[PDB]
Amino acid sequence: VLYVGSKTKEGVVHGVATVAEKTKEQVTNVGGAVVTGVTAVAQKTVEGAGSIAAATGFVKK
Amino acid sequence: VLYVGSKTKEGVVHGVATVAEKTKEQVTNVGGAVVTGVTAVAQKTVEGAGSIAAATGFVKK
Amino acid sequence: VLYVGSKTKEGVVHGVATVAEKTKEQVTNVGGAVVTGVTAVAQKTVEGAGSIAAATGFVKK
Amino acid sequence: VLYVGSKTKEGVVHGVATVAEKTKEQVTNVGGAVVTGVTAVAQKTVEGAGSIAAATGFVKK
Amino acid sequence: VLYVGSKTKEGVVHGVATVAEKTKEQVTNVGGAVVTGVTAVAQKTVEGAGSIAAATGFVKK
Amino acid sequence: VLYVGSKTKEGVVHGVATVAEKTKEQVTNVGGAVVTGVTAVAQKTVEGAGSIAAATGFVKK
Repeated sequence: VLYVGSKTKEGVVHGVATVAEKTKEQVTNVGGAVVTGVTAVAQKTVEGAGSIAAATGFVKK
Repeated sequence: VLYVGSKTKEGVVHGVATVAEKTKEQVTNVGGAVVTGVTAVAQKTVEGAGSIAAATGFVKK
Repeated sequence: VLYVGSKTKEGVVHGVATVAEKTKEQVTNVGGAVVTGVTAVAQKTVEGAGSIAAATGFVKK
Repeated sequence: VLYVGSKTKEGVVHGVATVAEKTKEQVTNVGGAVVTGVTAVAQKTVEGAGSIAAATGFVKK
Repeated sequence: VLYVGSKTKEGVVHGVATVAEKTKEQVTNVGGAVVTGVTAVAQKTVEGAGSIAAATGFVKK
Repeated sequence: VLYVGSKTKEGVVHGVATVAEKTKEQVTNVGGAVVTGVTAVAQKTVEGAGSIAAATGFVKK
């Protein structure tokens, strides 16, 4: 069981950002969900057998 | 079981961003769902046998 | 079971962005759903046998 | 079971954007559904045997 | 079972965009459905045996 | 079972866009359905044996 309630005058929200200037070889990486707001809720569940996930940047051989 | 309620005068929201200037070889990577708003809710469930996910940037052999 | 309710005077929302100037070799990558709004809700469920997902940027041999 | 309700005077929304200037070799990639609005709802279910999905940018041999 | 209800005086919405100037070799890619409006709803289901989906940008041999 | 209902005075909506100026070799790609309006609803189901779907940009052999 989960309950959320709110009352608000003003909200300003910035979730994720990146800046790169003049650089070489740069990575921004986030391995899960991104959830953003004046009210925000997130949930995840994992079960099963051998269930698998991944994320990756640059590769050079 | 989940309940949400909210009341607001004003809201401003910016979810995900990236700036790259003059650079070489740049990656922004996000491995799950993106959810953005004045009110936001997200849910995920995983089960089963051998169930598999992935994401990747540049590759060079 | 899920319930959402809201009341608002004003809302302004920007979900996902990318800016690249004068650069070489750039990637923006997102491995799931994108959901955006003044009210926003997202759900996913995964089961089965051998069920598989993927995403990828540039590749060079 | 899902219930949503909302009341709003004014709303402004931008889902996904991309800008590239004077650049070489740029990729914007999203591996799932894109949903945008003043009110937004999204749902997905995956089952079966060997069910598969994918997405890809530039490829060079 | 899904229920949605909403009331609004004024609404403005922009779904997906891409801008490219003087650039060379650019790709905007989305692997699923695109849904946009003042009220937006989406649903997807996948089952069966060996069922497959895909998407791709430029390819060069 | 799905239910949607709404009342609105004014609404403005733009679904998908692209701008390319002085550029060379550019691709915009969407692997699913496109739905746009003041109210928007979408549904898809996939089953069977060996069922296949696809989409692709420029190819050079």
